[PDB]
Amino acid sequence: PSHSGAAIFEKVSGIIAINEDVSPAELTWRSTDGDKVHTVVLSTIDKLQATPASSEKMMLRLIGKVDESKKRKDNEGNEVVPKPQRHMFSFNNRTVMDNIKMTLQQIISRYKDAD
Amino acid sequence: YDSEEFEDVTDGNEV
Repeated sequence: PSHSGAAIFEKVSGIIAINEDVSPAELTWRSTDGDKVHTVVLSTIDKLQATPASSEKMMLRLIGKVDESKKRKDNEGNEVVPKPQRHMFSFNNRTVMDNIKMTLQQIISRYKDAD
Repeated sequence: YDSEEFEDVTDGNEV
Protein backbone atom coordinates (compact mmCIF):
# COMPACT_ATOMS: atom_id res chain seq x y z
CA PRO A 1 0.00 0.00 0.00
CA SER A 2 2.06 2.91 -1.33
CA HIS A 3 -0.17 5.21 -3.38
CA SER A 4 -3.12 4.78 -1.01
CA GLY A 5 -3.88 5.78 2.57
CA ALA A 6 -6.88 6.16 4.84
CA ALA A 7 -7.73 9.86 4.68
CA ILE A 8 -10.55 11.80 6.36
CA PHE A 9 -13.07 13.93 4.46
CA GLU A 10 -15.99 15.93 5.85
CA LYS A 11 -15.16 14.72 9.38
CA VAL A 12 -15.44 11.11 8.19
CA SER A 13 -12.55 8.69 7.74
CA GLY A 14 -12.35 7.04 4.35
CA ILE A 15 -9.69 5.76 1.98
CA ILE A 16 -7.43 7.91 -0.14
CA ALA A 17 -6.13 6.17 -3.25
CA ILE A 18 -4.22 7.62 -6.20
CA ASN A 19 -5.49 6.47 -9.59
CA GLU A 20 -2.25 5.95 -11.51
CA ASP A 21 -4.01 3.87 -14.16
CA VAL A 22 -5.37 6.83 -16.14
CA SER A 23 -3.74 9.56 -18.24
CA PRO A 24 -3.61 12.26 -15.52
CA ALA A 25 -2.86 10.64 -12.17
CA GLU A 26 -5.93 11.12 -10.00
CA LEU A 27 -6.74 10.86 -6.30
CA THR A 28 -9.95 9.08 -5.29
CA TRP A 29 -11.19 9.10 -1.70
CA ARG A 30 -13.27 6.00 -1.00
CA SER A 31 -14.94 5.87 2.42
CA THR A 32 -14.29 2.87 4.67
CA ASP A 33 -17.91 1.80 4.68
CA GLY A 34 -18.59 2.99 1.15
CA ASP A 35 -21.07 5.76 1.90
CA LYS A 36 -18.77 8.67 1.05
CA VAL A 37 -16.60 9.25 -2.01
CA HIS A 38 -14.49 12.01 -3.57
CA THR A 39 -12.39 12.56 -6.69
CA VAL A 40 -9.22 14.64 -7.04
CA VAL A 41 -7.12 15.17 -10.12
CA LEU A 42 -3.45 15.87 -9.40
CA SER A 43 -3.31 17.38 -12.90
CA THR A 44 -5.10 20.41 -11.45
CA ILE A 45 -3.40 20.23 -8.07
CA ASP A 46 -0.95 23.13 -8.32
CA LYS A 47 0.52 22.42 -4.88
CA LEU A 48 0.55 19.72 -2.20
CA GLN A 49 0.26 19.90 1.58
CA ALA A 50 1.18 17.56 4.44
CA THR A 51 1.79 17.97 8.17
CA PRO A 52 5.25 16.46 8.86
CA ALA A 53 5.83 14.32 11.94
CA SER A 54 6.93 17.57 13.59
CA SER A 55 3.31 18.72 13.57
CA GLU A 56 1.16 17.28 16.36
CA LYS A 57 -1.77 17.64 13.97
CA MET A 58 -1.79 15.09 11.15
CA MET A 59 -3.64 16.55 8.16
CA LEU A 60 -3.03 16.80 4.41
CA ARG A 61 -4.23 19.32 1.82
CA LEU A 62 -3.93 19.89 -1.93
CA ILE A 63 -4.02 23.20 -3.80
CA GLY A 64 -6.05 23.20 -6.99
CA LYS A 65 -5.42 25.21 -10.16
CA VAL A 66 -6.85 28.71 -10.11
CA ASP A 67 -6.57 31.40 -12.76
CA GLU A 68 -4.06 34.25 -12.99
CA SER A 69 -5.71 35.72 -16.09
CA LYS A 70 -8.27 37.89 -14.29
CA LYS A 71 -6.85 39.38 -11.09
CA ARG A 72 -8.98 41.25 -8.56
CA LYS A 73 -9.17 42.76 -5.07
CA ASP A 74 -10.62 41.69 -1.71
CA ASN A 75 -13.35 44.35 -1.85
CA GLU A 76 -11.08 46.60 0.24
CA GLY A 77 -8.66 47.74 -2.43
CA ASN A 78 -5.85 45.18 -2.44
CA GLU A 79 -4.90 43.49 -5.71
CA VAL A 80 -4.91 39.79 -4.79
CA VAL A 81 -5.30 36.43 -6.52
CA PRO A 82 -8.45 34.22 -6.56
CA LYS A 83 -8.24 31.55 -3.85
CA PRO A 84 -7.37 28.18 -5.49
CA GLN A 85 -9.82 25.35 -4.83
CA ARG A 86 -8.03 23.00 -2.43
CA HIS A 87 -9.03 19.71 -0.81
CA MET A 88 -8.41 19.55 2.94
CA PHE A 89 -7.96 16.11 4.48
CA SER A 90 -7.10 14.70 7.91
CA PHE A 91 -4.79 11.76 8.62
CA ASN A 92 -4.47 9.78 11.86
CA ASN A 93 -0.88 8.51 11.81
CA ARG A 94 2.74 9.47 11.16
CA THR A 95 3.41 6.78 8.56
CA VAL A 96 0.03 7.19 6.84
CA MET A 97 0.75 10.85 6.07
CA ASP A 98 4.12 9.85 4.66
CA ASN A 99 2.46 7.31 2.36
CA ILE A 100 0.46 10.04 0.62
CA LYS A 101 2.81 12.99 1.11
CA MET A 102 5.63 10.97 -0.46
CA THR A 103 3.42 9.41 -3.13
CA LEU A 104 1.37 12.44 -4.18
CA GLN A 105 4.58 14.41 -4.74
CA GLN A 106 5.44 11.68 -7.23
CA ILE A 107 2.49 12.88 -9.29
CA ILE A 108 3.12 16.54 -8.51
CA SER A 109 6.50 16.64 -10.23
CA ARG A 110 4.97 14.42 -12.92
CA TYR A 111 3.54 17.64 -14.39
CA LYS A 112 6.44 19.98 -13.62
CA ASP A 113 9.06 17.73 -15.21
CA ALA A 114 6.92 17.50 -18.35
CA ASP A 115 5.75 21.12 -18.38
CA TYR B 1 -1.39 31.83 10.43
CA ASP B 2 -2.17 28.30 9.25
CA SER B 3 1.55 27.56 8.88
CA GLU B 4 2.13 26.83 12.57
CA GLU B 5 -0.19 23.84 12.25
CA PHE B 6 0.70 23.00 8.65
CA GLU B 7 3.86 22.77 6.53
CA ASP B 8 4.36 23.76 2.90
CA VAL B 9 5.34 21.53 -0.03
CA THR B 10 6.91 21.86 -3.49
CA ASP B 11 4.57 24.33 -5.19
CA GLY B 12 4.24 25.20 -8.87
CA ASN B 13 6.19 27.90 -10.69
CA GLU B 14 6.52 31.43 -9.30
CA VAL B 15 10.02 32.85 -9.72
